[PDB]
Amino acid sequence: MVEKRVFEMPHFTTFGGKQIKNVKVGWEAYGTLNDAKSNVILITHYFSGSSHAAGKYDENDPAPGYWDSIIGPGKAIDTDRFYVISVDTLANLNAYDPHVITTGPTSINPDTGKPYGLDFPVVTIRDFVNVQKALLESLGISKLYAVIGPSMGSMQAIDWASAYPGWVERMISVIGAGQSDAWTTAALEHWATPITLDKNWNNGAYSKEQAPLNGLAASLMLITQNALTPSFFNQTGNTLGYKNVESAPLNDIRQSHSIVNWLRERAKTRAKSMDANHLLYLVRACQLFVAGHQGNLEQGLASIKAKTLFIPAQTDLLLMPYLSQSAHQGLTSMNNDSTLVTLNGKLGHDEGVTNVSAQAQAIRQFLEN
Amino acid sequence: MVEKRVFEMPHFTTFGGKQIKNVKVGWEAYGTLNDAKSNVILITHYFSGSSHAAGKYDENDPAPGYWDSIIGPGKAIDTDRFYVISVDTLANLNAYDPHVITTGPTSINPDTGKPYGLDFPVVTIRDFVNVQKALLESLGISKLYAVIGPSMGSMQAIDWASAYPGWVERMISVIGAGQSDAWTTAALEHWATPITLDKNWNNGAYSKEQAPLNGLAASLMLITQNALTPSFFNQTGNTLGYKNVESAPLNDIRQSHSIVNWLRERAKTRAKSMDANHLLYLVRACQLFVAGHQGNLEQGLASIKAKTLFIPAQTDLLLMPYLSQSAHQGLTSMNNDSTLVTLNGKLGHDEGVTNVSAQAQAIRQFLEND
Repeated sequence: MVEKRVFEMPHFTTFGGKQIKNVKVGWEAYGTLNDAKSNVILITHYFSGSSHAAGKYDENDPAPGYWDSIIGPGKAIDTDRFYVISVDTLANLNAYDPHVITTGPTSINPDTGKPYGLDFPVVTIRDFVNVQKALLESLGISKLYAVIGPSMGSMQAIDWASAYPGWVERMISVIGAGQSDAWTTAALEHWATPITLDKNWNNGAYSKEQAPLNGLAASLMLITQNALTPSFFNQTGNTLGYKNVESAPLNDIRQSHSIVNWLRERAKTRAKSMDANHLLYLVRACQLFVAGHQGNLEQGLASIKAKTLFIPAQTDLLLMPYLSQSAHQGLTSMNNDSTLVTLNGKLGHDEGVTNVSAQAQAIRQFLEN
Repeated sequence: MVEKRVFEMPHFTTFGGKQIKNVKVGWEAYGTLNDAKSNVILITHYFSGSSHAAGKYDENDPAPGYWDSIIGPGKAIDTDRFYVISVDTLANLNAYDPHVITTGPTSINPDTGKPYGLDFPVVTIRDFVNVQKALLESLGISKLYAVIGPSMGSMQAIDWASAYPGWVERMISVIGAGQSDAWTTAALEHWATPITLDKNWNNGAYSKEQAPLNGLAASLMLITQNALTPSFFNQTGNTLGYKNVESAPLNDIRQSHSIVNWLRERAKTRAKSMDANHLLYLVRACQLFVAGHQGNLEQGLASIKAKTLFIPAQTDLLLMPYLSQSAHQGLTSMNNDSTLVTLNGKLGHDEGVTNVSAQAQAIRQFLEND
């Protein structure tokens, strides 16, 4: 059973040059730290994720952590050999989940007694990395056997390897990217605009009881679809009995197709404990991302000393495979020890979260020695 | 030049079983109708398009019609031989454009003296087809040498071939589809939601100078990107000097990246003469679309007699090539004379609107086969 832990810092300076007071983030760990503290693997989480990479907090949890299939005794990320640790990001999307601890727009400003809202400082991938670094230092750790993560987690992983080259021995990027290129930065903006259009957003100053729930659900509808595939939607439609000439949307401009109703309800269910401002801040962190946060991707790649493994999903429509190919080729041309293998299932981006065990052997082989 | 024309129907029955009075749509044509009226090619337009497929209304128009590269004397669709005609759809997105004539939510209901708004009946691809059919009948035309269109225009073209099989000798579908599958219907819904979130939308009842402008702009940002590619956005970013760690969005949550400022400005420029409700109605027409408007695609393909040509774009992220492959394979399995060729350019969906001449010869030889 996993114990959720909390890490606190009285003062923190962001990459943008601003102060955050009384940082608190959640974390958890699996396995045993060895005497040299040389067996640490840091898992960095995806956009809508948390530190809960494996295991259960309680027996009656319906599901274990999202990467339970590859984290455990004898698994590809072997907790019999490694101390596997993971940390909630700042501005964590799941701001109202009782198992998540974060700091961000929903945090109470002492000088006002209300949430910071959009008074909270802009956060970056680097800020998540630096909070993780401070936690590791508080545990006496000064090196990582590996850093591993999917999607926004792959961004944290490769930034670790570039920003702190002597800290990171191995870097695994899953359904990932070396930067948010202009395409990706524009693509993520569409996740933000529905929240900004919701009449309850009030420029970020909303109360929890009058939240922009419709805009947040609209954002999650787009996120949910972007991270999947036509095959998934069409098979879902088959189960629903979807067809084009459905009587309700033909007769009423305000009624929707079966597949749209399904997606709206799925998004509303996903969004139950999420916060809209936190979504906006995570969008902005991703838009500012390049490995190493120097002038361009080439500079960031040139700093990486870790050997690297990239695992794009062939059918990913969100962080498309070319982003992984770009980083892998850049590293290969710099004589970095870099490998790329592919997830080939039909869940698109979500292959890297729900079906990462399809490349468990590539991960296991990469972590051997 | 080109003269914009208007077609009026006093009474019109929709596919959904409702009445529209005083239907007016714009149209135009190029070339000469022969004595047998046997040389008619109908062009059906894409989601944000109009009847203006070729030529200029005024010499000082900054650009000709969107398919001018393939419609004209000696071009792939040869107006020395064919009479090439095109019709504005109902609920045309470009509701305030000085040349477009349409009927939709912005129109004045003669019964109330006031705009329909969301009182306008739901429209379908079939309704666009039936307005075109009525215009053609008013001109004494009773058969189409071909019907040709990109994207939403491909939907009109293949519905023509399915619903009125004897009317259609040839059907060209560009960057197209035989149905809006579950994926596509969900994808199009995201074009609608920003409008309905904007408080100014007022459940459809907004006035022209109090429109949901920022919701419409957000919709057009998503439409613009969905129809392009990473290559296009990244090349655009390079021209803008896009950088990852731009100082403005790092320092201020309310500032944006260069590429976002560019997209927002592009969207607002596109939307200047558009209407938000019309966008909602066109989304719904596309979501209701299957060729023939029967219960599935196979039933619609079964009635097609016309020979068919499909021209997907390899890099299309909006109507992906598998939609064209699905319709084409369904037709060849029924022993329809069907051909598929592919646009290979890097502009995605927009290949079919702005670069269709890359497959000009395939179109020409499909049409010129005596």
